[PDB]
Amino acid sequence: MSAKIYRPAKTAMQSGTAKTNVWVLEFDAEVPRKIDPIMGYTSSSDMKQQVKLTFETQEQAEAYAQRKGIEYRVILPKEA
Repeated sequence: MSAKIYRPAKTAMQSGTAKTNVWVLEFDAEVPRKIDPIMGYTSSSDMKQQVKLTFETQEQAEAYAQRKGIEYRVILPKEA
C-alpha cells in the first residue's frame, strides 16, 4: 500500500480546522474480504479505498505509514 505525503495549493482543511497548508497523508487503505451479511455475495465492493489524515509535519505523516508498514512516497509542498 502506498502513502503519499503532500502540501497542496488548496489543503484538506478538515471541518475547516487547519489554518496554514497542513500536510495531507492519502493512502491505499486496505478494505479486505468484507461482505455485508444483509447483501450476502456482493461483487459491489471495490478492492481498496484512498482515505486521508492531516499532520502539521511530513515527519508525523511518514511515521504513521512506517509504523503500519505502509510504504510511502513523499511529494514536496507547492513552495519547496
